[PDB]
Amino acid sequence: TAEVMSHVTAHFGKTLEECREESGLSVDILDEFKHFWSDDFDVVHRELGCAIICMSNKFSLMDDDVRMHHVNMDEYIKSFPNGQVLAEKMVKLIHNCEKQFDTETDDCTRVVKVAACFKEDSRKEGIAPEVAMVEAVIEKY
Ligand SMILES: [Mg+2]
Ligand SMILES: [Mg+2]
Ligand SMILES: [Mg+2]
Repeated sequence: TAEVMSHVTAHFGKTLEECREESGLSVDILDEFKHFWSDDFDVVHRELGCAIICMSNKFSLMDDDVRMHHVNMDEYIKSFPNGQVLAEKMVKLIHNCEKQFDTETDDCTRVVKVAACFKEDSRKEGIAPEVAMVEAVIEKY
């Protein structure tokens, strides 16, 4: 659901600043991770793919194939209030997106394409949070 997605995003997004330098992710491309969810933000830069790899590896959310670690993701989403309602759905969505971009050779590009797909499908499924909702939870934890 949208509130669980907001907590996941608020928390995961804390690692964006430490990942900017090594990814090339200028604040002019993405200032706050919460904006990932705005209708007015296109999820397309290779640099954001590179940032997402960086951020994910902080929390061991990707495996050695630079794909989602399913068990670690499920455990992560379960760590938030009401997380069990999103965990299986979110892993499914991410994995179903991964399979669409398995032929992309560039890991950074592959992950940003997976990310745009996940945002799309999340909007479609009605679990995509508003930027306001992510912001409302930024203080936690
Ligand atoms: Mg770099
Ligand atoms: Mg470029
Ligand atoms: Mg690792």
